[PDB]
Amino acid sequence: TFGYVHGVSGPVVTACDMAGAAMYELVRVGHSELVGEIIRLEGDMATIQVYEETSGVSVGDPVLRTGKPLSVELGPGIMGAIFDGIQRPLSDISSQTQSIYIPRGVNVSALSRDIKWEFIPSKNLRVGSHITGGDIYGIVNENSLIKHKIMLPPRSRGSVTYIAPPGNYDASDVVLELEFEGVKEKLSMVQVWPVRQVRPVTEKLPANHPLLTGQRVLDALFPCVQGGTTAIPGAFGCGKTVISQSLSKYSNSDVIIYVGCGERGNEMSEVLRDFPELTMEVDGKVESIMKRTALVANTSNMPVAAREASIYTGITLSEYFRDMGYHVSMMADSTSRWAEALREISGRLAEMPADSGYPAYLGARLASFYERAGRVKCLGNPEREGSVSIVGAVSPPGGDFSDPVTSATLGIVQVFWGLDKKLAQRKHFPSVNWLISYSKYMRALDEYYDKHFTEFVPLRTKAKEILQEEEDLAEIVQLVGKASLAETDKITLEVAKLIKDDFLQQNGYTPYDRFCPFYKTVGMLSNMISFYDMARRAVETTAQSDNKITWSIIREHMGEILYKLSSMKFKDPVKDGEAKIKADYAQLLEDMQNAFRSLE
Amino acid sequence: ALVANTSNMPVAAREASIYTGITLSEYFRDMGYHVSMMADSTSRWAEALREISGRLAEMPADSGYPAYLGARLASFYERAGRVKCLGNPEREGSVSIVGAVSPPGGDFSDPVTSATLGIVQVFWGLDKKLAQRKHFPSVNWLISYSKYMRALDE
Amino acid sequence: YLSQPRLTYKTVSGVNGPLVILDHVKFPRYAEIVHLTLPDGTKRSGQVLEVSGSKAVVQVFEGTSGIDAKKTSCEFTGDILRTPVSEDMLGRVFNGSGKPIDRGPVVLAEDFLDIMGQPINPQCRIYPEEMIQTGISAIDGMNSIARGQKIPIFSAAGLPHNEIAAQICRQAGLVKKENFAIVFAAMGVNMETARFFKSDFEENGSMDNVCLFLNLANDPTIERIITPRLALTTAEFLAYQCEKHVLVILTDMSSYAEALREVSAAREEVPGRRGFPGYMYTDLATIYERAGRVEGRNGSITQIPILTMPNDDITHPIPDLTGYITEGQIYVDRQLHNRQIYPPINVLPSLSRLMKSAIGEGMTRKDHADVSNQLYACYAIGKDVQAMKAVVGEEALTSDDLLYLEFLQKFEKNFITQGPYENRTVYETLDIGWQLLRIFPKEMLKRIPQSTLSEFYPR
Amino acid sequence: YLSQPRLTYKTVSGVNGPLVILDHVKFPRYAEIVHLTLPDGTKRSGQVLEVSGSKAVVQVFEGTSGIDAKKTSCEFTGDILRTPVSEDMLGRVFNGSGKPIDRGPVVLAEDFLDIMGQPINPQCRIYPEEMIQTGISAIDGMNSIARGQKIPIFSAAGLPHNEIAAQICRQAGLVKKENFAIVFAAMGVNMETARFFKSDFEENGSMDNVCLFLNLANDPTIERIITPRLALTTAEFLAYQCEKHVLVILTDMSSYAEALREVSAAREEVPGRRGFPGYMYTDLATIYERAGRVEGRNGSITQIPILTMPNDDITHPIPDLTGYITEGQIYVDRQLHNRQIYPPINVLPSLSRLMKSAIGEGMTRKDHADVSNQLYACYAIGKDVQAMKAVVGEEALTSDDLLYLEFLQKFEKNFITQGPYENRTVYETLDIGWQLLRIFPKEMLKRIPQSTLSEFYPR
Amino acid sequence: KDRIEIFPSRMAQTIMKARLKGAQTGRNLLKKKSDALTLRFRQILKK
Amino acid sequence: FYRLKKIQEKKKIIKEKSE
Ligand SMILES: Nc1ncnc2c1ncn2[C@@H]1O[C@H](COP(=O)(O)OP(=O)(O)O)[C@@H](O)[C@H]1O
Repeated sequence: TFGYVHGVSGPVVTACDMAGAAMYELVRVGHSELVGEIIRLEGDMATIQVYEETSGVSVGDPVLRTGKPLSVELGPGIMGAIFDGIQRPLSDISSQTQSIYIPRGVNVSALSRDIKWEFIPSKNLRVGSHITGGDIYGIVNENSLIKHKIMLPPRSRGSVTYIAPPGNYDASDVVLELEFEGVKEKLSMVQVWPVRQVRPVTEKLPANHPLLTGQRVLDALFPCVQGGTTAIPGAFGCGKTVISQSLSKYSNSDVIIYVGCGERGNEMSEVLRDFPELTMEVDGKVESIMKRTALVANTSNMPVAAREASIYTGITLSEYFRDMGYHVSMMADSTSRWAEALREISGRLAEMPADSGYPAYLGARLASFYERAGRVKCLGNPEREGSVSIVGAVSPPGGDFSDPVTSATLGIVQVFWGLDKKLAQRKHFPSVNWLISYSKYMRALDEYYDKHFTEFVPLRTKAKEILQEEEDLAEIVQLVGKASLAETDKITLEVAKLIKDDFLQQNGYTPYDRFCPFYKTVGMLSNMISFYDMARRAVETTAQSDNKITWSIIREHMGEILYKLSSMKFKDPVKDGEAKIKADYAQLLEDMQNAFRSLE
Repeated sequence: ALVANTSNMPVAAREASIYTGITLSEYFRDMGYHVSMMADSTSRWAEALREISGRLAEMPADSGYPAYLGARLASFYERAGRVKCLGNPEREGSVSIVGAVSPPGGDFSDPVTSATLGIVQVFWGLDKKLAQRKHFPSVNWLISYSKYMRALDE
Repeated sequence: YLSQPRLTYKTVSGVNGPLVILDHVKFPRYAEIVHLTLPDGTKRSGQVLEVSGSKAVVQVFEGTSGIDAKKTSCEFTGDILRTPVSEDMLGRVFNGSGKPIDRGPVVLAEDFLDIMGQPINPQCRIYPEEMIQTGISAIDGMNSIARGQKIPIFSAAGLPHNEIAAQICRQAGLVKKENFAIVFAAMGVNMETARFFKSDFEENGSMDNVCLFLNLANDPTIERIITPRLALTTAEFLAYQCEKHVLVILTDMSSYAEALREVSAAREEVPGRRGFPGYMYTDLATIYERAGRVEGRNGSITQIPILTMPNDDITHPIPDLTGYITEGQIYVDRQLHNRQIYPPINVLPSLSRLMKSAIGEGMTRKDHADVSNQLYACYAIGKDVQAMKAVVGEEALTSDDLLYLEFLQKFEKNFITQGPYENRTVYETLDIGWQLLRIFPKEMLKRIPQSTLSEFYPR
Repeated sequence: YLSQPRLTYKTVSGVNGPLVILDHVKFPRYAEIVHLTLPDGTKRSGQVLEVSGSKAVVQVFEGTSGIDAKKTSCEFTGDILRTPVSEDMLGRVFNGSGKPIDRGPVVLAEDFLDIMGQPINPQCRIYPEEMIQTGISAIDGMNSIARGQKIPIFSAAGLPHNEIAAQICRQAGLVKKENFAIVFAAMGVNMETARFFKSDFEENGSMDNVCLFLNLANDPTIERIITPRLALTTAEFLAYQCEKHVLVILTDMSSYAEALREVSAAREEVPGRRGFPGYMYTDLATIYERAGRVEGRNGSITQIPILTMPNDDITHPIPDLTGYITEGQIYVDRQLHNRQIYPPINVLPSLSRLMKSAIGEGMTRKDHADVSNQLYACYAIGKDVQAMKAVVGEEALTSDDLLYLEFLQKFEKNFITQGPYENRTVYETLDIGWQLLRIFPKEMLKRIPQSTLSEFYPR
Repeated sequence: KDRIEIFPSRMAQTIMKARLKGAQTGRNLLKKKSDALTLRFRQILKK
Repeated sequence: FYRLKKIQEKKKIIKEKSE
């Protein structure tokens, strides 16, 4: 049942006497029993990808062959916990080793077997009932926010022979007994699923509901949807991690899976410190955010091979909750670090590289990863509906959107949130380019917007036209010097600045811009566009008369309106609620209309 | 008498097509006839050489082409000219060759364009901007040349 | 009838990525097929890429995960993947390997065809002539498509190339003075697009004549290497044996080219540009050229393949080699898309080789050829004027340059811009063409003979 | 401990570049250290970077010049490069190999730590929430430094980045209105640079709290990629076992990158950009991430990985990959230096990723964040105005533009310019900020809420 | 913005070199136009 | 260059195995 190590080249270990070993089986390499996964088979020798540092491994060390493939433990005890790249809980390691360093070769259960869970059966099943994969036969109250549905694993079915009555059970007990054809199966609360296999769904559905983001831009102009996939290929300093953290803190998703794959270690600590201090009212009661989130840490200075396991572990967790009828919005803050791991392993493997040193199969891995997102009808008799969204960062070198990872990613993701380093240098955050970005879900959400708002869509269109016209002018104004500009163009240029400085950028570390409820975004946009139309009309109706209302006349006459419009961001929705903000915005609209009547 | 070979034919025949054509050309050249041989593309021939060079796992040169690409093109292009034929009748024939280099662009760094230019005496370059303006025939008139001026002056 | 029992081997030498290497094989046949039975009972298939002595390299279509080097059983079929084909494959949806995904039965083998293709004698090939009236002014006016042509649509990621292809499919027809069967090969297509086309075919009532081959982005990436060969093999049966006219759509030759690259790298072949196999040209030619008409038949195959262009360029080896093989392109641009123009087709880098012969008196309109050339030149000039204006300003242009700038703006707004649910005829398209040409005084329309101008221009 | 005798080999198989390949080795261990003696008695060391069967590949630190094939004698220590560490290393000067060069004795170890280290468990890592007062307005105001933060100075050859680092060493305190142990890794530098820092540390009267590691331009290039690990390993001992606050400064990290690139080429590893290894990021993270506070212990490590930008290219892989790992950068440039501005710190392309938490109510002054953000807006706009005015002329500017030129001119000479020994407090820096902001009317200070302007602006 | 955003190629390299030569010629020809106007301006201002 | 170098090395390795 053992092989022996033949050689080590770093993250790749070669082993012999493993004739019966299959690809993508787990092995235990070395006397510390390091976790690895078989990549290649050459006769009776196996090529092993090791997810822990291989320093100190000797030729001749035993290698245990484990029949089970790389898999994830799924059950109660995930939410609120932080995992490493292969689902070993860091709070359980630190509570047992008393160390500050993560030891190598740690064998810790993914989900604690000491906790006595509060379990209630569905009350609809009886002995002799026919149960199929995905069926829910009880609920565990992990906390007050997420009800953890106990599902029959996929590829399992049969008649119910015993169902645990309501009571206190841990993850080592038997909750459901079912039989198929003589063979009997005993299930606990925890199921195991290969991390590289896609969990099956009844039907993949179109995404027709916004994924609310606590941002003005990245929502009004470039919407994301529940179940959609987006990329943020920002250069360093562009603030893409902040966009990801903002979405995690303030969104309309039920579960957030945050994957820190190659991320700075300080970022994962920032989440663990800050999140417990955030609030989200449930039913009149204040509750912490961490009860509805989970996160995976595989930091930059951790084993590079683990970066692949981290990405797949995260999405596998996301699917698990998707199957229970929750809307999941996972975000992996790197992507490029995963592709980087693939390059480093491919090198050690001496594989023939493709574009810029990356493996030829880079596109294959990204395509199969992102396609696991989407709004679905779940398997299981209870007819659940869920989704997984993926918001993945990319780190192109130099900010040049030409690398195989950014290029391949853009061919996969349907929403493009491109960031511009030159906007970040000016602290124009979020640093969204708004010229190269796009969203292919605009048409999908047009029905939603008309149903609930109506006014939003024509405002979205006018805002895009103003920004595009400003760019079209800026190209030539740089060369002319603002000498040949018509009065109608000067208004466009200045309103476009108004939009850029006051609408598209916001300071996410303030009490007022940390979250921007949608009604506020469309409210303040309506006023800015209304100004555009009234100011443009004022000159169009007077340019040919005996006095033309040029910018300098409206600017001096309405200077208080332009300042008030810029102040509209400083509304603090937590201190001043919806009623005051709408009344305030209505007052600015009245002030503008009255000033125009006195002007024209 | 034409020789027909399409892009979906085997790479070996794609390479041999040029050799078959010129063989027929020389055959009639030796009859005292004036032969004019038109090529559709020599970039497709060079492409065949690149494909085979790869399959044979031999060391490539620029842009994946074999380092001997120039030798193959010179071998083809130098099989032409007005000649005095073998045989008692003292007859004299000729072969003219009109090559055809499909332009990935106006950059003559293209290995095939460059190797051709070093061999051919007349180059009738077709300007992209004149083609865009639908000025036909589209000839640059500035980058083209013909080295037969003094020969034809008589 | 090959009534000879098949050999099954456990003599697996090793597995490396998508490749399985077998040894001790008796008289290996090149491009043979091997059925693999994994230790857990999973069945998969693969095709031999090379043989040498007692060794063979097998390309595994569904994937190699789970294969060991001790128990996996390898059954050699003794033949080349000849695929079952039937005239009643229309109204069916198959996966990337030609198996039912629509809850229907396995296709009944009316006959078998070698998916590698049987070369057609150029002497019997019939030159295409009849124009297809696609409804899209950018195509029917300038870059018209003949029946039997090979005109792929180039695009970059994010552009509406799926909408244009879908529009062509439901609006396809001939210029009149009965319809097409669709063979749709999806290679690396995401689920959102897959349902886009499937739903559009159903809503328009086309499914009676549509056969889908779906290899989705989440399906195996080796399988899609044969997917396009299975699609065209069916098209060839329907067009050349069942006297149907078939329009073949290939959703992305780029994901196909990537699949070839993965295999080429796996066998440590010497690459050419950007890591792709030096033989990419041949692998594409053997698919693209499965088109056109043949003597003695009434059917035809028209191909309109789609190619995503990495990095928005058009020198990438994939579109570069395709351009050398196919008879022009559409080339969907991005600058037109950003301006909310649909279809965002850029007429300048896009040509149709058969256009010069599929138009004119007896096929469309006497002036078709003259209108196309003049409009093209006018657009090209307008772009050069726009390039100058961006530097010298609108105050540094002469009267003629302004005429081209006015043309440029009205050309894209009135001619190119159409909408996805409106079709215009070739005659309606030319009438619009004339409306744009009549912006200029006749003296500037230097690519239209005086006789043509006097007949149409003053109308 | 290791009680078994170590084995000595004369079985060198061959030598290829910097790598000595041994055969017939008993149970080779990966990443174990080998000591080798040359025929002339010279002693050198190296590390096993690969094992296979009875073979092992040893990378020799000093070099492979003079290595024999028959007389070379090698012994395997049986462990990884674990190095002796003790508290009393402060005040000692070491070379890049860990040996003393100050004529003192070898290290009398309190323990032996693995030079490779261990990653700190992110669950016990505590987010930095303390500010260091650098005394430099260009930093303390607009790009604050936290205790435990990673902030390199991006510089260029010839710029006074060594003076800035030296200045920081003396006048770096706290804003809680403190003696840092400094570990200075002088690698890839000339004698005069190393002597500059050593002399400054003595001049500051702090040498008893400074540990130096020197690896000069004339020293082996392979030792240059362990020197940072030796410095940080000592820092970890002091910070996490003895609860001493440590400041670790790594000199031009570009000499590390070049030493690494040489090794990558020698081992034929997969390149990324500019010939550097595709794993350069992972290797840098191993060095950089040895920083920050740990919950439950009163120590900290703060890093300043100063690096030279080749050809001032901010996108060069070295500053690029560093920029992705560290919490921002200070960044100096030539445009300020060429005008005799010191420190020549350019705030626009700079950032501090922890600033948002280390400033404000309870930390410095509640208006801190607001002043910084508006100064960034005004500074960047002033640069934009110069970019315009260079073409259009002063006469083309209006009063709204001249204000930013006045701000920009006063900003650089009042806020950035200080001098090598000008130590300003954080409170004085903000007051200066306001003096520059008061150049503009309230309505133009659009990054600052009226809840702040009304209190601070009138003064 | 910072670059013309033409994908790296030998064709692009050739185009940029031709474009640069054109820009340099335009700079020199317009500079000569300015110098001629400046002399006359100084000629006419002197008058 | 990188790919060509590895191709030349792989060819050398294949040749040695055949001897
Ligand atoms: N949306 C934002 N709102 C406010 N500040 C931001 C925002 N995005 C970035 N920043 C600031 O800029 C810094 C850079 O953001 P970060 O996410 O660290 O960059 P990266 O793109 O490298 O992940 C942040 O630490 C913060 O100080």
